[PDB]
Amino acid sequence: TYKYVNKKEQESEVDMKSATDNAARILMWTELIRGLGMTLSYLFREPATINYPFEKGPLSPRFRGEHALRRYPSGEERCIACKLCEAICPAQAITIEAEPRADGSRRTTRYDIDMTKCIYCGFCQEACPVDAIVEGPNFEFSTETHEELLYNKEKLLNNGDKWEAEIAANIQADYLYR
Amino acid sequence: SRAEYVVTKLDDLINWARRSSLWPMTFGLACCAVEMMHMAAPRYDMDRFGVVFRASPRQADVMIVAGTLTNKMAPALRKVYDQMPEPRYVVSMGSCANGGGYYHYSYSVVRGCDRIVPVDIYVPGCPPTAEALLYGILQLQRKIKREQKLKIWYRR
Amino acid sequence: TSVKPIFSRDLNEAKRRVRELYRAWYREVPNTVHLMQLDITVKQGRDKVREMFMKNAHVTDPRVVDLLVIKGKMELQETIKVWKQRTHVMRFFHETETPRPKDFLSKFYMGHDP
Amino acid sequence: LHHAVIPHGKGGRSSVSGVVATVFGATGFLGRYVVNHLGRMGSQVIIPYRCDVYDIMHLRLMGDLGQLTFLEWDARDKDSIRKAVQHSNVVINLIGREWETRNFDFEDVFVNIPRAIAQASKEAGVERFIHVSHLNASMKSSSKSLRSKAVGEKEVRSVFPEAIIIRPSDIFGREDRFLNHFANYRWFLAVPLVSLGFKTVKQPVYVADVSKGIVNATKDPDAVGKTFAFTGPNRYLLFHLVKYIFGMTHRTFIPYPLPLFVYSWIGKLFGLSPFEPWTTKDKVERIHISDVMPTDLPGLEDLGVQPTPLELKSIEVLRRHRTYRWLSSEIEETKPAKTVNY
Amino acid sequence: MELVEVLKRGVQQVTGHGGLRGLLRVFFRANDIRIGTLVGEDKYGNKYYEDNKQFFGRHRWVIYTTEMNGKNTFWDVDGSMVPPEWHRWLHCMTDDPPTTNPPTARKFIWTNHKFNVSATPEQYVPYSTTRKKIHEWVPPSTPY
Amino acid sequence: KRPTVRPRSDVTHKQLSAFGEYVAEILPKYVQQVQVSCLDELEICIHPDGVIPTLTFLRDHTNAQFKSLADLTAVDVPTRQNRFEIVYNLLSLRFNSRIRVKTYADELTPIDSIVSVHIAANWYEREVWDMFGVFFFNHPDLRRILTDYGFEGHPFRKDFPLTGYVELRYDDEVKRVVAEPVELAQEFRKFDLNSPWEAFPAYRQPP
Amino acid sequence: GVQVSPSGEKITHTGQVYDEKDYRRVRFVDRQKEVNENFAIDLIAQQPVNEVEHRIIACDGGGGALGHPKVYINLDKETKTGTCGYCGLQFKQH
Ligand SMILES: CCCCCCCCCCCCCCCCCC(=O)OC[C@H](COP(=O)(O)OCCN)OC(=O)CCCCCCCCCCCCCCCCC
Ligand SMILES: NC(=O)C1=CN([C@@H]2O[C@H](COP(=O)(O)OP(=O)(O)OC[C@H]3O[C@@H](n4cnc5c(N)ncnc54)[C@H](OP(=O)(O)O)[C@@H]3O)[C@@H](O)[C@H]2O)C=CC1
Ligand code: SF4
Ligand code: SF4
Ligand code: SF4
Ligand SMILES: [Zn+2]
Repeated sequence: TYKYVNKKEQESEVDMKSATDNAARILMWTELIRGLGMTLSYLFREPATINYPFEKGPLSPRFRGEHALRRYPSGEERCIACKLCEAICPAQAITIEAEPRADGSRRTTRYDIDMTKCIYCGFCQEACPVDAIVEGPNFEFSTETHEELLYNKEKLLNNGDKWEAEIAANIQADYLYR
Repeated sequence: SRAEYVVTKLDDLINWARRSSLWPMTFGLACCAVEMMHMAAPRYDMDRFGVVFRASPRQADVMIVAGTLTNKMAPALRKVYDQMPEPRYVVSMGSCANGGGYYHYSYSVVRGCDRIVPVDIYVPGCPPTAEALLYGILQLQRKIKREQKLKIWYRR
Repeated sequence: TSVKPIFSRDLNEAKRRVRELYRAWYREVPNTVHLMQLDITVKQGRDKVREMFMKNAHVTDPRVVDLLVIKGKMELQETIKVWKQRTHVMRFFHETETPRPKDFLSKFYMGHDP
Repeated sequence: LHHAVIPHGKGGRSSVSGVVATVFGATGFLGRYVVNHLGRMGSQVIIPYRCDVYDIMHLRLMGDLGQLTFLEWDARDKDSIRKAVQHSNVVINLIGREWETRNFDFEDVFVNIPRAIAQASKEAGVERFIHVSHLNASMKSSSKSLRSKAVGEKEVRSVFPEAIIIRPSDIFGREDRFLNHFANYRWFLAVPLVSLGFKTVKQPVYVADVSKGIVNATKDPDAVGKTFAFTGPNRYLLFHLVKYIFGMTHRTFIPYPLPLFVYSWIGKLFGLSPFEPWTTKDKVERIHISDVMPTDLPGLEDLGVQPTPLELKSIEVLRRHRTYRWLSSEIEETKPAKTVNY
Repeated sequence: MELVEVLKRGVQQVTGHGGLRGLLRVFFRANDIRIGTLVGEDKYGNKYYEDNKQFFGRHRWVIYTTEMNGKNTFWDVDGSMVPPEWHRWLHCMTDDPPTTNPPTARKFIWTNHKFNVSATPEQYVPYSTTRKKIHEWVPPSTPY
Repeated sequence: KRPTVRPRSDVTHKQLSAFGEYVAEILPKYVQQVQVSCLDELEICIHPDGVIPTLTFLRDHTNAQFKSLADLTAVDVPTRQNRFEIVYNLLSLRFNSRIRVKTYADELTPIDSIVSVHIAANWYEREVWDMFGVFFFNHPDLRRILTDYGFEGHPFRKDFPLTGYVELRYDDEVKRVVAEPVELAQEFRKFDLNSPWEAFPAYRQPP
Repeated sequence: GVQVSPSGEKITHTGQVYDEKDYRRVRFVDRQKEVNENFAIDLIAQQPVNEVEHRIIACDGGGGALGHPKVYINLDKETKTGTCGYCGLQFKQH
């Protein structure tokens, strides 16, 4: 079905009353006083803004931000260098170089993320079979140097040891959906 | 009391001025500019901080590279940065401009605005939440707050 | 053998168009060094024109020559107008690339390349 | 020869050369070209600075990720120099003012700071050291700058032999203090010249040639204990040089003579300036002493650089001063300068 | 009437932060006066107030400290100083603060949070986590 | 009836096969290999000389009012000597249907242009020339669109590298955005993903 | 295991440290290198063996869908013990 937006049904009915009304629309700007009144109404409403550093925007557990490399509750490193977080990374941001650890364990000697190539898509954390790399809540990690945004294993593990108290909760909230 | 202390407080004043009034440019290229608009929007209002846009680069104190920088649009960016009158600052916004981003390996992309303009502050994201761009702008304010120019001039 | 033409029955009728294009470029260079304030002399601009022409003198297929004429007319359009800036024009000169050494022993001193 | 020093790549950006270098006057007019030529082919460049971080931003670029490290220092504070040269092969000295200050004199710029850096470099164990004195630098001179540079050129050789001393003539570039200096004499309605500019000879060199020469000196197996005369070709005469400047810059030319003592007094009162002054007594002297014939020193051609003539590069720097009605005017409308051999 | 009641509410706002010192310390520092309920104080100084009669960007807010790790944040404040236990509640991923539903304790979790370090020392510098792959030949220290 | 698979009809297939016979027998001087797919998308393949007549036919014929150009693509297949498969997606708006006309080309066997039929083809022909190197006769402008002005190369050709042959950056020596050759700090990592097992016997190529 | 080298740099769990002559120590001037102090080798060594009764058991992390895939480990050997591939926990039977 369709409908017309600017098609007059039919014309040619005018008397002195309608002429007066149109001539008073003109010469008084009556359809402009309505815009003035609208903007005046908006002057007396509560503004939608927030004192940002002190009160902030609402986010959800699914929110995907800064990355982190997680650990088990035993402190054991949770990644195993299965090397598919970089298989699927559609920006080729992730590199891995892996070896046995001298304990006899599949673990990494390298986990880099050029966060200037990352598109923050979540594919790595929904591809990891062990919930090792995640995309956490921190969106406030701006820098004054390009080289700082090129991460490695130690920075990601620092993030994990920092944000575990948040990431564990976000995961607890969002699983049963993923 | 001391000339050095007077110089320090004067520099604090000039930094306060340039920090409480930094006028960015209407220069947005790609999706990241939408989050710049959202920062301009009511929730994260920029004019609250003295940060209002100006269209001409000569009436501007900062430029925000909110989008992907291509080989065809780099001369224009550099002309604009040049035409901006010093003191001037740059904010690279988004993965496409910090580095090459999701278009790093393509034939028509410069792999960072670092190669064309000198960046003061990098904001990551694809897109960066306007919350995050705002954090980066206040971080640039903090950077201006510690410039120590007249101090070093006195110490020349 | 037994192929279709484009704009050229033969190679001489293509060299005709080639010379028309060389002519347009020769007559355009003094205006391009003036309109957009290049920092070169008209002599070396026209030498660059002849260089980028003799970069393709080995060719004998008329069709390739016609396509090169077409692309030259495109670049001439872009240059007659100011669709392209000083950057693009001075791109031709390679004012920053060090000369590729055309000698064996230099290549051996730096790099595994032939 | 550490494996990280091996030169990989096709000689360009994102490659490696083995030229880990400190550039001390990096925040200036020549240091920017040196850093650009070092980063263009791939080489880490430590940049010690005292200026604000605002005045190192044009240097923040011109290098792939990591190949540009900045760190602050103080010439008064030793233990800020070993910090820099502890990790390098090469050390390049480009420090020098054109005027004294209440803090730093000429000795304390051209003698004591090179000597300090050279002691620190001989202790650290770097392989090369490029010093940059002047062509006219001699202990028997009229200018304090030149005599101080002679003293430093001698003392650096004493304390750090196996050094390299480059002696350029008056350099010209986009933000020089030579051609722009002559061109900025139009705000005053006439240009003074001692003896009308005659009996004074100038052999000026382009910046990029000096930079390429330094950048090859840090790679050539020769040039280990040797001086250099980075002069450029085409010895010009000062009157005709200024005339070429004022023809390229299409303004006018109203020259007139002026004795050295009154022009020196003018330089002094202009040097009473807390900011970067315009003219000074030593600048006047250095302008009005001829360039030495370099016929007994190697030069650029013995190091891998063809000197670019000033008639090829002058418009790039002097178009800034042209008015409308003359801005869109070409190099072939300036009747080039008469030369000399002497 | 109601004008008098809003004036009373403003009087309470003016007079619920201690005194003039305590009022200016919040007004010159956060540009707001709105009084709320103290949810809990952090182990650095942060306060984390709440007032659910407002709308869904202001029902929760922070009042930062004046010294976090020897940095003097009386003026230079940043959002990186909210630790993760309160980040989740402040960005409204929960209706459950850590004073009632705290997080799990772990030996490897950081005790002391760190704000953003970008220009300071003790910032981040990347490096190859790997090792030498192609080993060289060390010649002998004797001749012939 | 099966939920996971896509539903299937036959009336669209029959209609499009009928219309394919229609075009095939009405326009035999040009037409090759009419085909209709499992998904019912009619697809007529044409000699390059037949472009204007076929497109004018499908635009202006009464039982085929294909008077809207949706896409105009090209597809590089280096194997076949006539590389570039050129595609014309159309729709009718009178019969609520689409059709696809196809031709072929090469680096030196160009094609007549279509602005005399579909003005929408102007910028698409420009894009195709820029990306693949197919020249179009009697075109008004026929300059680049998408590539930089000083650009040598036809990027969407399969023999063109993804990263290109030139890279840009600003230089203080000359104060321009110079173009240096290409030198990446991280080579693109080509992944060999194709499995060594026949997944679809229906498309099995015999030797 | 954050023992240092004689060059003063911390050494990582991937024993990585730069040589003394390696010029790449510059980047840690007026700076430091991020290294994680909590090594997983020593930590998972600081974990006892979970004795069991059967010769074959399973291991997930402990959350179920929050750990790792279920794997079974044989415990017939007595001289040594079982070990999980994903985690590093150990098991034995009496
Ligand atoms: C005793 C017998 C004798 C008595 C003699 C007196 C007889 C009565 C005279 C009444 C005349 C009133 C003046 C009217 C002038 C305007 C004329 C007019 O027609 O409107 C002009 C313009 C036209 O609008 P349009 O719809 O396009 O119609 C034109 C078609 N030809 O419409 C516009 O101008 C609108 C564009 C301008 C918008 C600007 C924003 C206006 C905002 C309103 C603010 C009002 C505040 C005024 C306060 C003034 C205080 C000093
Ligand atoms: N026309 C020319 O340029 C000529 C130059 N030369 C030689 O070239 C070299 C540099 O030339 P130019 O680049 O023009 O000099 P500039 O004045 O252009 O820059 C000099 C550098 O020295 C640094 N500097 C000066 N004084 C001090 C100090 N007291 N403590 C620390 N750093 C200091 C400055 O750093 P900041 O700005 O941070 O103080 C500045 O970057 C000098 O050796 C000079 O003799 C020789 C002949 C001609
Ligand atoms: S997918 Fe997970 S376990 Fe596999 S390499 Fe990536 S982070 Fe490690
Ligand atoms: S979020 Fe996406 S783009 Fe970013 S690292 Fe993970 S897979 Fe790569
Ligand atoms: S970084 Fe992401 S959001 Fe920003 S311009 Fe690039 S693709 Fe768009
Ligand atoms: Zn397990």
